[PDB]
Amino acid sequence: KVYSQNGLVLHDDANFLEHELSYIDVLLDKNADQATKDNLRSYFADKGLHSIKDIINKAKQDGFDVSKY
Amino acid sequence: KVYSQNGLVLHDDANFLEHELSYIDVLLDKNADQATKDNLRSYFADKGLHSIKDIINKAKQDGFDVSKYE
Amino acid sequence: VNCETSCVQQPPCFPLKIPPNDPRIKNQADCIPFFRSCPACPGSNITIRNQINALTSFVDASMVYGSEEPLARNLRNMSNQLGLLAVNQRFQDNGRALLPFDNLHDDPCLLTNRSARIPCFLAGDTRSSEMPELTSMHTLLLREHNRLATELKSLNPRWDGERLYQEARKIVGAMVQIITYRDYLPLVLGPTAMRKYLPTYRSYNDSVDPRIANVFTNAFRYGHTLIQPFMFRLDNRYQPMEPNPRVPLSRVFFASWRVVLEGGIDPILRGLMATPAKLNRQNQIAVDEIRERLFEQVMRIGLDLPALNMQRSRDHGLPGYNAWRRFCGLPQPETVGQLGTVLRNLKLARKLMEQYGTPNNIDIWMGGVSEPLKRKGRVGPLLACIIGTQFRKLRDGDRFWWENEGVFSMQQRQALAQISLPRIICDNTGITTVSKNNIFMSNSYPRDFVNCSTLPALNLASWRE
Amino acid sequence: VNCETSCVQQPPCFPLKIPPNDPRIKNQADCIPFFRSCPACPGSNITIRNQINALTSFVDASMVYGSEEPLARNLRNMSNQLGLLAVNQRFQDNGRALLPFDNLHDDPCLLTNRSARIPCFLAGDTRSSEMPELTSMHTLLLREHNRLATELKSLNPRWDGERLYQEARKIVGAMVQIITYRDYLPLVLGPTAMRKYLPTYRSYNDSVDPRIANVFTNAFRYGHTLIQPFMFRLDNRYQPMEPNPRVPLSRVFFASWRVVLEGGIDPILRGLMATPAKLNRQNQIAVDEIRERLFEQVMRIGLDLPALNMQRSRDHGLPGYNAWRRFCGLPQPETVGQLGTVLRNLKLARKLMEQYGTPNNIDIWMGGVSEPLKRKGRVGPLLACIIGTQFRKLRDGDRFWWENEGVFSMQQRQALAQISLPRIICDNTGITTVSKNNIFMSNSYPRDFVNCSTLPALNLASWRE
Amino acid sequence: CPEQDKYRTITGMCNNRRSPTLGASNRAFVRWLPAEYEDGFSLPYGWTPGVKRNGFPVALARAVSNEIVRFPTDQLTPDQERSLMFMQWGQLLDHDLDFTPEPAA
Amino acid sequence: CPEQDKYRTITGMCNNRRSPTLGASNRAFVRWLPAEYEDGFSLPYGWTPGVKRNGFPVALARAVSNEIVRFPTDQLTPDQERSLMFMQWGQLLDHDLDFTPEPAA
Ligand SMILES: *[C@@H]1O[C@H](CO[C@@H]2O[C@@H](C)[C@@H](O)[C@@H](O)[C@@H]2O)[C@@H](O[C@@H]2O[C@H](CO)[C@@H](O[C@@H]3O[C@H](CO[C@H]4O[C@H](CO)[C@@H](O)[C@H](O)[C@@H]4O)[C@@H](O)[C@H](O[C@H]4O[C@H](CO)[C@@H](O)[C@H](O)[C@@H]4O)[C@@H]3O)[C@H](O)[C@H]2NC(C)=O)[C@H](O)[C@H]1NC(C)=O
Ligand SMILES: *[C@@H]1O[C@H](CO[C@@H]2O[C@@H](C)[C@@H](O)[C@@H](O)[C@@H]2O)[C@@H](O[C@@H]2O[C@H](CO)[C@@H](O[C@@H]3O[C@H](CO[C@H]4O[C@H](CO)[C@@H](O)[C@H](O)[C@@H]4O)[C@@H](O)[C@H](O[C@H]4O[C@H](CO)[C@@H](O)[C@H](O)[C@@H]4O)[C@@H]3O)[C@H](O)[C@H]2NC(C)=O)[C@H](O)[C@H]1NC(C)=O
Ligand code: HEM
Ligand code: HEM
Ligand SMILES: *[C@@H]1O[C@H](CO)[C@@H](O[C@@H]2O[C@H](CO)[C@@H](O)[C@H](O)[C@H]2NC(C)=O)[C@H](O)[C@H]1NC(C)=O
Ligand SMILES: *[C@@H]1O[C@H](CO)[C@@H](O)[C@H](O)[C@H]1NC(C)=O
Ligand SMILES: *[C@@H]1O[C@H](CO)[C@@H](O)[C@H](O)[C@H]1NC(C)=O
Ligand SMILES: *[C@@H]1O[C@H](CO)[C@@H](O)[C@H](O)[C@H]1NC(C)=O
Ligand SMILES: [Br-]
Ligand SMILES: [Br-]
Ligand SMILES: [Br-]
Ligand SMILES: [Br-]
Ligand SMILES: [Br-]
Ligand SMILES: [Br-]
Ligand SMILES: [Br-]
Ligand SMILES: [Br-]
Ligand SMILES: [Br-]
Ligand SMILES: [Br-]
Ligand SMILES: [Br-]
Ligand SMILES: [Br-]
Ligand SMILES: [Br-]
Ligand SMILES: [Br-]
Ligand SMILES: [Br-]
Ligand SMILES: [Br-]
Ligand SMILES: [Br-]
Ligand SMILES: [Br-]
Ligand SMILES: [Br-]
Ligand SMILES: [Br-]
Ligand SMILES: [Br-]
Ligand SMILES: [Br-]
Ligand SMILES: [Br-]
Ligand SMILES: [Br-]
Ligand SMILES: [Br-]
Ligand SMILES: [Br-]
Ligand SMILES: [Br-]
Ligand SMILES: [Br-]
Ligand SMILES: [Br-]
Ligand SMILES: [Br-]
Ligand SMILES: [Br-]
Ligand SMILES: [Br-]
Ligand SMILES: [Br-]
Ligand SMILES: [Br-]
Ligand SMILES: [Br-]
Ligand SMILES: [Br-]
Ligand SMILES: [Br-]
Ligand SMILES: [Br-]
Ligand SMILES: [Br-]
Ligand SMILES: [Br-]
Ligand SMILES: [Br-]
Ligand SMILES: [Br-]
Ligand SMILES: [Br-]
Ligand SMILES: [Br-]
Ligand SMILES: [Br-]
Ligand SMILES: [Br-]
Ligand SMILES: [Br-]
Ligand SMILES: [Br-]
Ligand SMILES: [Br-]
Ligand SMILES: [Br-]
Ligand SMILES: [Br-]
Ligand SMILES: [Br-]
Ligand SMILES: [Br-]
Ligand SMILES: [Br-]
Ligand SMILES: [Br-]
Ligand SMILES: [Br-]
Ligand SMILES: [Ca+2]
Ligand SMILES: [Ca+2]
Repeated sequence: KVYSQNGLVLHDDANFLEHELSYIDVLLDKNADQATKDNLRSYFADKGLHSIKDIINKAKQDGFDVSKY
Repeated sequence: KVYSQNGLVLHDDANFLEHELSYIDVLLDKNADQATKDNLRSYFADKGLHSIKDIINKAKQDGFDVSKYE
Repeated sequence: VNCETSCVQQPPCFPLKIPPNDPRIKNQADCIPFFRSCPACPGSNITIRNQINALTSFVDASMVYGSEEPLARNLRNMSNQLGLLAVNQRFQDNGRALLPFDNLHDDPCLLTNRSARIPCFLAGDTRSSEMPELTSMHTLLLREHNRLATELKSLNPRWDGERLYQEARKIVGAMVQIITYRDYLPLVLGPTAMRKYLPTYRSYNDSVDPRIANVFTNAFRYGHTLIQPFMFRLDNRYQPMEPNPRVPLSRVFFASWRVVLEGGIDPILRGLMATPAKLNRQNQIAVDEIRERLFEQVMRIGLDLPALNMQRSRDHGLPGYNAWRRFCGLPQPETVGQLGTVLRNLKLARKLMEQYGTPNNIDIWMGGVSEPLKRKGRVGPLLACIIGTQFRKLRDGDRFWWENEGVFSMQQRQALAQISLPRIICDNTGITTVSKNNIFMSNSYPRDFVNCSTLPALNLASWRE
Repeated sequence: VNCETSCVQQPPCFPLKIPPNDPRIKNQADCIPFFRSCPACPGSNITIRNQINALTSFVDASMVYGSEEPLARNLRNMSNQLGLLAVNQRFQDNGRALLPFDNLHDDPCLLTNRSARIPCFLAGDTRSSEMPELTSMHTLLLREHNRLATELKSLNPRWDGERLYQEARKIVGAMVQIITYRDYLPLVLGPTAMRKYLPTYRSYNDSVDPRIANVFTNAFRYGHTLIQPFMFRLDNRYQPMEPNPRVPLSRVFFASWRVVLEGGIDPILRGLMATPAKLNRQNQIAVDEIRERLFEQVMRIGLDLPALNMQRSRDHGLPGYNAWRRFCGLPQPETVGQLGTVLRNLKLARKLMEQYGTPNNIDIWMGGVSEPLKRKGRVGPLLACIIGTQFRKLRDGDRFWWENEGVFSMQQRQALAQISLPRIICDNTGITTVSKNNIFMSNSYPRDFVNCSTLPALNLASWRE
Repeated sequence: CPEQDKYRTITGMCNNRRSPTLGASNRAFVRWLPAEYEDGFSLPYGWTPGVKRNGFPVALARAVSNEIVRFPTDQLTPDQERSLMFMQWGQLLDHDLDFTPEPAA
Repeated sequence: CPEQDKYRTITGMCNNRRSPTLGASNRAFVRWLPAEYEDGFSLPYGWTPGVKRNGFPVALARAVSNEIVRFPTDQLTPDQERSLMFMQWGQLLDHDLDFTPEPAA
């Protein structure tokens, strides 16, 4: 949800978070163990993002630079 | 308001009441004082009935005999 | 889903399911109809659901005058300036007034004696026809209002209709307060609890919350254990009246025709004064006229008033017996042994634990009415706490309480203290022989009866202006 | 009508109007922005309006972990099984973690130092960036979680991430409970009130309602009287740090850039330990950095936090001073004389009566903070009652209270009793010199300081499995 | 609320001048205890098959009536010291205090 | 609520097993006293021009701040017996206890 105080939006869960970009790196790391990636895919699928194209695309829409992907 | 208890309608204010018929007779009584009638016209107009034709016609829709005004 | 004609559990229906070996309802795919009470905040997934009181909490005789401005006007005689309540225009009771008829499109009173074609009555509360004994009480108070207004007009001729109505209403309201708090409640709670929950009145306290608590709607149904299986009627010798002296209750629900055609309110009031109430006992809680045949004349199936009681407390999300015990400062039994001690009845305890598994889950009404009664009261300590606490709030939190400074003059208070229900009956009916104080304890004719002449009338001289 | 830019009174805006001769706002057609709190049941003309708490009332460290399952997950490091909270991926504080950045479309932190381009932080509560002192406390607890999880993984290697997270969280939660109830609240209430409102813990009581009362949201704002007009920062000699040692508060609201680029959390925490709080005095209630310049860098006009407090109490429909006094069993002054006696200050009484006309109308925060302070406490009797009662409820009504049987082992309880905020600071920062017990009273360097070496760490040996 | 009045309002409004809905009609009941519902906030116990209350099955209300409340009517005990008017005043009084509305058909 | 659990829920649900929303997030505050609104049920005092509370004008909150709360900052009185950490723990703690939401624009 959107948490609001004195007309200032203080958090919105709708938005991709910068620290979740480091999760994109783990998914593309070829030498990272398959259980770690499955857990992350499940994390991003609980949020309604099912492919890495859907993940990267949501980060971009939310204002992040994703040009190294 | 419709007041309801155990699937039984116990009162509905929408409906004309039998005792209000006796008010129709006071309005048609030619020798009844004009202050009394004004009070009643206001009572029936607060309910959204503005003429005696509209009053009698509402009593009819709500199941009463109004043939004795013919 | 029409909750009356379907057994599907879908909002707003919460039908009572039928156990395997039911004495009356053979088919387990049948149900007892039940509509969930209206929620205060419909559709919310934030609020904790709560229900609505349609009436004024105050003991203000709103059962006579109504709790909403359209009904309140509609109850009044608008054809003159005498400040009267409206009366029936088709029927009279040996010359005295009857309630006006209400107009419902599906009228349950018409379904009792089909041929008699006598509809339900209209009063300040919508339930006035539910049993004719109740109707008679409403009718009595209707007449008392009009008698007062008439006496006041005579006394103060320059008073307009609005003034007469209010003053009479204010008197009738005090009479209900006095009868309730002086005569009725001491016999509900017993002396110990009366002194604990209702100590002597001091003065209006604007910080006392006067609202009805949700639990009180269920707890005050203790009265269901007082109900006899018949309506008793008595002639002017206080003998049984021969057009059916003892009608079964399942033939009097909504039976407004009985008032109009079977001899008016006099026989019914005699019946109430001179017949004993039922006693609540642990093995004789409530009768089958309400447990098997509630409303059976006006409905597809007879209801079970006790069971409705219990379904309703769950509808209202009421905590169980031990939580209310704790609320009241009473010990909370955990084992069947301890519950046996609390009930002075191990057998009943075992039966309660078999139904509920823990005393924590016992529905408030069932636990309440199971408790042994306080000395000289007709509730146990749990119900006495809830009911006591409620009426304290209604008294101390009422700005118009009759004893509150400025509501009445000292002279008017002195005169109001002479009122009694027996006197009101003498003033407004053809009864000339009535119970001794206390009307609610007196129950045997003629041992407990006196002539109307012996009772002091209400003197309205201090209302002169 | 956008309540942030508009002075029209239309739901949901309740802008504070400007008095004729205002010292700061010359223009009386302007206003202070105010949005009415979200109602529980929007648009109802049956319910009495009430507001919503978006957080768990329990002292469960929900400011760290969140109060809702999407945020709570989003705060976790989901790239491994170590049970860690997520940390900043761009910045570190001399090698230690910072809170992750939140992503807001309209981010107020970016409006403080425009050129620094540092957004607000993400934490269990959404207000974490409001002042950098608060941010530092959030950051500290972030690190303490991850330190615990790390130590626990070492001790119990076969524990998965879910398990590590829960156990660390459970420890952090108890640490907040202990610091709050053992160290903080006694200094809030003073000993008399502590013994009255928070007697010795017995056990979990499942009948105690642990909700936050509406009035507590206003009453606990007593802390606004403690606020100093500057943020103080100190180097490792506890001397002023030369990139601005004493920043005015109106230049630190949402100033997350100060934490990331002006030397991390160490200087800020030193500042908090080695600087006094402001004393509440009846003539020196709250400073102009919050009374005139609240949030002025991120918003069209500086707010007035005291005034907001008072508008908010009316938004929430809170009764006035005398009603809360009565609730607490405290005398209720009616005259200016009596109010003077209660406040031990006739002058202030006169000023309050000139504003409000009766003590019945004094807004709860204003009356609360006006009261003379209890001995060795920082609130008067009224606020001590409300705040005391609140924390009693939160303790006795919390099934996971740290001392409740079954929550921790006896050994774990023994070890938890060694924890203190000073030690937590030693464990998670570059600070090697910290306050003596009690951290909240100790305030002067070096008189009141000790080396980290002297303090016992939390022993996790009884968490082995 | 008017500053001065002589009689009760019909609705009960303004009886309590500081909180003038208190005791008035068409308002929620007050709660003396927190409500206890199946789901925490609206569904009654008994609603969902198989869902217990505090670890025990919810008893059919009709079962409780059958097993505990039922008795043979010929065994009814008249109260020596209470009249049937005592029953009836309770119902009349209840009807001054509370009416809990339900949806119609 | 599960019959047996080892850790707190995030939301606070099920802390109290009999009434499991108690202390959980996104629920109404409890009221220790009846609310006091201009109209009985939703409008705050100060809303309607010229409407008094208990017989007296409502004081502008900013006026009350100006006249009672304002003081010269250079005269600030340090607390000899409390650190600024005492202030800051209070705010952190408040942020464990309550957050009252408002509509966004
Ligand atoms: C577990 O906690 C329960 C709740 O505890 C409250 O909060 C905790 C944190 C403590 O601060 C505690 O002191 C608090 O009470 C606790 O249950 C409570 O127990 C008390 C005492 O038994 C109950 O009070 C009694 O209430 C009844 C009913 O009236 C009350 O409610 C109405 C309506 O809200 C109000 O209008 C009243 O003013 C009351 O508040 C009273 O009839 C009764 O008083 C009468 O009798 C006593 C003694 O003879 C006289 O002194 C009085 O003058 C009266 O004549 C009490 O006031 C309380 O209702 C109840 N709360 C709940 C939620 O059940 C429980 O005992 C704790 N258990 C353990 C093992 O610790
Ligand atoms: C006018 O009526 C007011 C309402 O009174 C109640 O209703 C009437 C009908 C009677 O039944 C009456 O006896 C009822 O109490 C009345 O004000 C009430 O005053 C009492 C006593 O002062 C107040 O009780 C105190 O409450 C505080 C706060 O805690 C309460 O609330 C929380 C949550 O609701 C609960 O958790 C608690 O259990 C409490 O109920 C307590 O701090 C305090 O107890 C402590 O202090 C006393 C005094 O030193 C000690 O003896 C105790 O052991 C405790 O340490 C009391 O329980 C009550 O809040 C207040 N209510 C209102 C609505 O203001 C008022 O005094 C009446 N005036 C006159 C002149 O008659
Ligand atoms: C002739 C005597 C009585 C009835 C017939 C009768 C019937 C009902 C019914 C049908 C209900 C509703 C049941 C449901 O929950 O669906 C009901 C509720 C209440 N009662 Fe009953 N009752 C008769 C007699 C009494 C007596 C003597 C009472 C008290 C002394 C009494 C009380 C009440 C109350 C307070 C309710 C709840 C009302 C509400 O809507 O708030 N009744 N009764
Ligand atoms: C640096 C310290 C503090 C602030 C900056 C600050 C600011 C606020 C603001 C803006 C509000 C909202 C006001 C409104 O009604 O519009 C607010 C409310 C609350 N506070 Fe404040 N606060 C600072 C510091 C403290 C301290 C030290 C407190 C207590 C010891 C404290 C308490 C509170 C509380 C409880 C609230 C209400 C929270 C809610 O939303 O329920 N604050 N504060
Ligand atoms: C705004 O933020 C910038 C950082 O982006 C601050 O500039 C730094 O100031 C320090 C101390 O004066 C210097 O040592 C740095 O080298 C500066 N960095 C840059 C990139 O300029 C600036 O001082 C801040 N402004 C305010 C209002 O204090
Ligand atoms: C009104 O009162 C008059 C005189 O008492 C009576 O004749 C008339 O029938 C009454 N009407 C109603 C509807 O009560
Ligand atoms: C029905 O009412 C009539 C009067 O209309 C009466 O004579 C008859 O006996 C009544 N029937 C019953 C079932 O009592
Ligand atoms: C998770 O933890 C690993 C190991 O400590 C760390 O390298 C990484 O930055 C962390 N991820 C996040 C987003 O916190
Ligand atoms: Br009629
Ligand atoms: Br429903
Ligand atoms: Br609620
Ligand atoms: Br008559
Ligand atoms: Br029949
Ligand atoms: Br009924
Ligand atoms: Br009396
Ligand atoms: Br008595
Ligand atoms: Br009260
Ligand atoms: Br038995
Ligand atoms: Br029977
Ligand atoms: Br319980
Ligand atoms: Br007796
Ligand atoms: Br007896
Ligand atoms: Br007893
Ligand atoms: Br007197
Ligand atoms: Br007779
Ligand atoms: Br009598
Ligand atoms: Br505009
Ligand atoms: Br709004
Ligand atoms: Br002004
Ligand atoms: Br200006
Ligand atoms: Br409400
Ligand atoms: Br770290
Ligand atoms: Br800056
Ligand atoms: Br804040
Ligand atoms: Br786990
Ligand atoms: Br502790
Ligand atoms: Br102490
Ligand atoms: Br104290
Ligand atoms: Br409680
Ligand atoms: Br440093
Ligand atoms: Br700056
Ligand atoms: Br300042
Ligand atoms: Br702005
Ligand atoms: Br007051
Ligand atoms: Br005083
Ligand atoms: Br002075
Ligand atoms: Br002063
Ligand atoms: Br001290
Ligand atoms: Br001190
Ligand atoms: Br105190
Ligand atoms: Br250091
Ligand atoms: Br130390
Ligand atoms: Br310490
Ligand atoms: Br060390
Ligand atoms: Br109202
Ligand atoms: Br309740
Ligand atoms: Br509730
Ligand atoms: Br509640
Ligand atoms: Br089950
Ligand atoms: Br969870
Ligand atoms: Br409150
Ligand atoms: Br309220
Ligand atoms: Br309330
Ligand atoms: Br000044
Ligand atoms: Ca009433
Ligand atoms: Ca919390």
